[PDB]
Amino acid sequence: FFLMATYVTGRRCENSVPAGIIIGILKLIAWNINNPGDEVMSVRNTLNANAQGLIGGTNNGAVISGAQDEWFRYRR
Amino acid sequence: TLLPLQTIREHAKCDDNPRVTDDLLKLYREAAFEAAELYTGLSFTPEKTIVEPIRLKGRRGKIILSATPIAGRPVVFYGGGLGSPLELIPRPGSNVLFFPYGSPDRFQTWGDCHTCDVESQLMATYVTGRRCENSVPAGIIIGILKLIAWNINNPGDEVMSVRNTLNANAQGLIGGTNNGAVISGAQDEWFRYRR
Amino acid sequence: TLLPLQTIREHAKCDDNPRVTDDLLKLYREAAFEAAELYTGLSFTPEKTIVEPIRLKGRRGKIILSATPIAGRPVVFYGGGLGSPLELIPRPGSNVLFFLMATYVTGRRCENSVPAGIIIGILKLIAWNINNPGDEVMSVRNTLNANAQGLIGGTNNGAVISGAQDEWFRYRR
Amino acid sequence: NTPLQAIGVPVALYDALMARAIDSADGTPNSKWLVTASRDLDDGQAKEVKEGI
Amino acid sequence: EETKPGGDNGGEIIFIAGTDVKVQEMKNDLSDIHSKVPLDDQARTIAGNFGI
Amino acid sequence: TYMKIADYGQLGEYTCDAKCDAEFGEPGNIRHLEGKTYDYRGVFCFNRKNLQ
Repeated sequence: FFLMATYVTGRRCENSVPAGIIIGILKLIAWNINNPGDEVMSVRNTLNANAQGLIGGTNNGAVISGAQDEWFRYRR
Repeated sequence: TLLPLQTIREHAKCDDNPRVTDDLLKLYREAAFEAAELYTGLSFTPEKTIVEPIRLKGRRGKIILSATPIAGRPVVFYGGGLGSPLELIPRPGSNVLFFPYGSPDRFQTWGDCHTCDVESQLMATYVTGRRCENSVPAGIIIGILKLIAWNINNPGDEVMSVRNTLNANAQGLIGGTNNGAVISGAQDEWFRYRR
Repeated sequence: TLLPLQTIREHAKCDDNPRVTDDLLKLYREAAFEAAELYTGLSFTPEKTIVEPIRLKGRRGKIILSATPIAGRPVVFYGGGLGSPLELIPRPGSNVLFFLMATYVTGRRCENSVPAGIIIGILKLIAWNINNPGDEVMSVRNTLNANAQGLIGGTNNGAVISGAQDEWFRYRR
Repeated sequence: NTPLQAIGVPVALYDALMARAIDSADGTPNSKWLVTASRDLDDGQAKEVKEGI
Repeated sequence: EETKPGGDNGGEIIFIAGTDVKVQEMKNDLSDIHSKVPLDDQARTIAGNFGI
Repeated sequence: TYMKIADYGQLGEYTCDAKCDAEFGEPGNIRHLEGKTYDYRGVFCFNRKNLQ
């Protein structure tokens, strides 16, 4: 709260890479290599009958691992 | 020097069977220490002097220092009509300090068509890293051990999602709050320090 | 002298396994005494001075000390419209006093302490952390679960699912 | 025989209620917006959220 | 209890850390004990019967 | 507190009579500074009979 402004940005310099890549990208690439999107899963299980619509809203191929959550915690 | 790999491998049930090589355990440990420091507010280097324009909230002295300097080291102020600098002893643990309304001088520059005589903003310089000798309690330590113990066997293959507040979201998803160092004990560990 | 290692290894039944050495067990022992002096308060530190300025706006001058001095050592105030320094004997247990700079000491420990009630919560907190790390969030009776919706949560956190938090409330108010 | 004979109780009631007025005037919080966060908020932005509001 | 008019901490809030206590405030109307409606009716009867 | 205006700037420049503009000049300072005031006091006692 004081137009145009240019500014060199980025704490890159000494290859910052604090957390978010180191944890989230590894977790997500592991999820993408050993869990392709073909079948819905459940908590530590392959399928729960449940006799109704599946709960596979996100656990199919989305970001269920703590990857995006470490991304959260660093955005925070 | 803070935490050797032997303490990690002994608490985390991985001394006999490694389950992880060494360099990733370094890679996990760096992540373990740079997660709790910014969750509670801390660092890992002493005397982190920070120069920063301080924006006095209101006028009754609602200044907020973004790095919570030392518990008795005088923080210095300059600029923002402050013709002569002045020091200030801050609060330990909190950063809410008070600007004395009594001004020592006001060096204004009425009349100029090269800077529109607006102001040089109020600025402050102080030292962070009030943690020389590095005497962090075991509280953050045990939780960090719990963080690595969670991460050693969680490559991102299993879902491991735990429920949050009762009502199931209208979307019909599996839920939220599937987070390392959160769905484990870590949060409950280094919380006796967060105010 | 407060809690010897022989009591821990014989309580938690962990004495023939070299996975829990003395250095890691000491780290646990100091982590169960720093959380015991913080949920009910026990002042685990040697006598320690603190320099701290205080304020005025409080009408009658309600002054809270950010470190709750030991029980009765006179804290001296100076500066901030106060012409002459004066002492003040605070009430033990809390730091809410009544009427600027000040200095005091916060280090009450000379004679060994920790009556039996606190140790019991400490042994339970140690017995928890030695064989319950941050992985494998469990369920009832330490079992697992396949709850289709989510999981049960907040069970692998220490001192709350086991002992101390409620074995120490008896010394609160 | 003075009116003060039969006004003792009501003046006691009057002073008692006005005493309740004084105590309840100064002592009750006059603040609104009791905002409460969650347990995963990285204290260091929880102030940032506080500064925003 | 020590919040009555003229108490130690009188008029200040009550903080209970843990062991949530549960208060319920009684009504105790006590404002119709004489049955105002079926009282004035009978008063009108014993007054009207005297020719009043 | 009070004002302490330092030195008037140099405004005009005696420019040439062709340009459709002036030229900027140096500013002046005002130095809004303050000053406090002290107090003077003392006491002296007496008896009552020894003064009558």
